[PDB]
Amino acid sequence: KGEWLPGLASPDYLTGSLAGDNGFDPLGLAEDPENLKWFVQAELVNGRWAMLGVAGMLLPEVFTKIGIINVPEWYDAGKEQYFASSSTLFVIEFILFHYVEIRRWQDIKNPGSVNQDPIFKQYSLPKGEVGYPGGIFNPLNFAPTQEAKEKELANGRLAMLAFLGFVVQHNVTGKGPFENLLQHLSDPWHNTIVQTF
Amino acid sequence: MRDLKTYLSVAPVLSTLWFGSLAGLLIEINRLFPDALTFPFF
Amino acid sequence: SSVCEPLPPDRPLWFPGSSPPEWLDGSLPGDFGFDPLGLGSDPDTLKWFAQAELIHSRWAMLAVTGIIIPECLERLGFIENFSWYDAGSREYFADSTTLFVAQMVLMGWAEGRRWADLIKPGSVDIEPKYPHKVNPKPDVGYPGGLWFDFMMWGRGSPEPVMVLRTKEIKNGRLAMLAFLGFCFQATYTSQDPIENLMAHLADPGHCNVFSA
Amino acid sequence: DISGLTPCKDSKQFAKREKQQIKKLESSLKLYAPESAPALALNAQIEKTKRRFDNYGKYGLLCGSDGLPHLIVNGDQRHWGEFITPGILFLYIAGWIGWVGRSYLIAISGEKKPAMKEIIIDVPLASRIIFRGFIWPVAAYREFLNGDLIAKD
Ligand code: CLA
Ligand code: CLA
Ligand SMILES: CC(/C=C/C=C(C)/C=C/[C@@]12O[C@]1(C)C[C@@H](O)CC2(C)C)=C\C=C\C=C(C)\C=C\C=C(C)\C=C\[C@@]12O[C@]1(C)C[C@@H](O)CC2(C)C
Repeated sequence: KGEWLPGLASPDYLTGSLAGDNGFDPLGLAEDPENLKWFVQAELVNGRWAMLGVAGMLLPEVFTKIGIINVPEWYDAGKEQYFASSSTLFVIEFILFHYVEIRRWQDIKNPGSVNQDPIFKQYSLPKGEVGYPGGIFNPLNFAPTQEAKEKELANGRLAMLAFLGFVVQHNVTGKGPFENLLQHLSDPWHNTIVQTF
Repeated sequence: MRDLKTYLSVAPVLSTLWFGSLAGLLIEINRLFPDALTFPFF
Repeated sequence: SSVCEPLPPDRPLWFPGSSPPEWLDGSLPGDFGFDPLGLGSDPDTLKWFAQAELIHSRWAMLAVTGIIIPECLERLGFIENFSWYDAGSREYFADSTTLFVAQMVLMGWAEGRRWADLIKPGSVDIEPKYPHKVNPKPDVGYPGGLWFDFMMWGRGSPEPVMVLRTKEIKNGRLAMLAFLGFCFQATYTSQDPIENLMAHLADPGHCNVFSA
Repeated sequence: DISGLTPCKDSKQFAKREKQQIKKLESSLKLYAPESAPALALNAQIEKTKRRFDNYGKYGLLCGSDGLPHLIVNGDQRHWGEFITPGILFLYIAGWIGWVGRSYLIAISGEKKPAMKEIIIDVPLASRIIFRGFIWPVAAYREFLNGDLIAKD
């Protein structure tokens, strides 16, 4: 499905069946098919978590600057005092993430294994493809068409690099992302990476 | 040039080219960042 | 009409009376058998070296133009303080390092498309298709195209294609040497090329390289 | 202050070592004219020495009674930059090399006479294989899980 470098050919292991299959495997990582179907899931989950992360560390900032709601800037957001401790959050984020991630693990190991509740055994999940559970993960029931999966993976690949840009625009700049965007739009030819270094 | 690229592909010529490039890299790094004993960049 | 016919074996050589090498039959433009060392033995690499010569010559031609024409305008009184070998040190916006990375991005796109042409000819095709019309398959380095052959001079309209490509290559080899002269005699004289020309034309005998 | 070592920005013996080396360089600097080239090289070495000692001060190095930067390689986060952050940076690069030279050896393993590619390295094949080892850790991980890392004899 398309090609990322027209001078290069899509490898034989990327047949275009998968969503987002522009043939980008220059370093031959998904050459074994097991690695391919594992890295599909790793891409989907890193991209979905990156979308949530970017949306949770940028949208706070574009609302802080305009003054709609004041909220911290994602790096001074840890040191704030919350209704629990700094580690209690880690305890909960371990207890009820181990359960959901090991069930996703059992799904990406064998697909039809884990779809019904432990407690309410009637409320099963439909037999969707791996990495796309559906059911209560689809309450509005927007269809998982291949174009939608491609849109998912594209926004996710974009949000991953956006998070990387955030980490490196706080590691060697010191300021937030949206402040860096306003600094770029102030004078684009004088507020870039090749002025900081 | 045919059969010169095969000679330059040979293990000693290729090793001296690789290690000359690598040694120049290390040498210029030590010029840029001399006297290093820690990695403080994190 | 458009075949890229080569030069004959009894063509003019760089060194008359000498034997041209067997890997310079004449398929390339500007083939005069220049190979004292024989760097174009492997034809799969001689193709890359022909593309290298072509692009090198085109850049050298645009460069010698951008050196001598603007110096003529400076002598005419259009541009101030012009000196090509100090025109990178002088002031612009964007610090000359933001300019460099923007240049590398844009020229990376352009030269990457050209690279994809070189590795596999039909990958990056341009001159968009039209119904019931066939755009001719071009050669590497001479894409033709609506963007690079808008006057349709490449398929052999005013002159044949071989003599026009030979014109490109010979004019451009001359420009490559002109730019080498620029890069050498602007540092061993620390002066202007056109100034050096008028200085040698003043007294050709004693105003040569041996004075300095 | 681990292992009974004062930090190097606070150690008097470290500053004494700095001053001793600086005086040793200045005593060699007097013999040359202040504008001459040996003198300028000695002065550049003097600033190099001064900023070297300042950088060993600021990077948390610990100095002993002898007054020399000791490396705490145990695992304390304050000194990861002494051993572990370089060490990973070694195991990456080293594991690049071995993952490249191994992969190359697997790519020229299926030739007729595969020994004439050991001594005459296929630069195109080697250049294709070299950057495969950029993200080598995931390839080695998966090949360990897929069993392709260990030959089955
Ligand atoms: C095995 C024992 C050993 C060890 C551990 C060291 C360790 C060290 N020596 Mg000693 N040395 C040794 C043996 C050893 N040496 C021997 C045998 C000799 C005699 C030949 C010397 C002679 C010697 C001298 C004369 C000097 C050192 C110096 C150094 C320091 C190196 C600083 C440097 O340039 O690296 C900097 C780092 C590099 C060069 C690695 C760069 C690698 C490249 C750029 C790739 C990395 C990026 C990569 C892409 C990954 C990025 C991640 C991601 C984005 C992809 C370091 C403390 C120097 C020093 O500072 O003194 C303390 C110095 O002046 N050593
Ligand atoms: C970018 C430079 C460049 C390149 C790659 C080529 C490539 C080619 N030329 Mg062209 N040529 C050039 C510049 C170049 N030429 C210039 C400047 C002149 C005029 C002086 C000519 C005049 C010329 C003639 C008359 C003919 C060719 C021919 C050829 C082909 C065979 C030779 C070969 O493979 O050499 C490969 C060359 C290189 C890889 C470049 C050499 C690089 C090394 C390191 C030496 C550089 C140092 C140099 C000697 C410094 C000059 C010193 C100064 C005092 C003069 C090949 C397509 C023959 C042909 O068939 O035409 C198509 C032919 O008959 N060339
Ligand atoms: C999951 C993710 C980010 C998740 C972020 C989250 C939850 C953020 C949460 C927070 O911010 C909030 C909301 C609020 C703050 O108060 C708290 C924190 C906690 C800070 C990023 C993944 C980020 C992942 C990244 C950047 C991955 C990049 C990978 C690339 C470029 C891969 C390239 C290649 O692998 C291919 C594709 C194919 C190979 O063949 C070739 C090569 C070239 C090797």
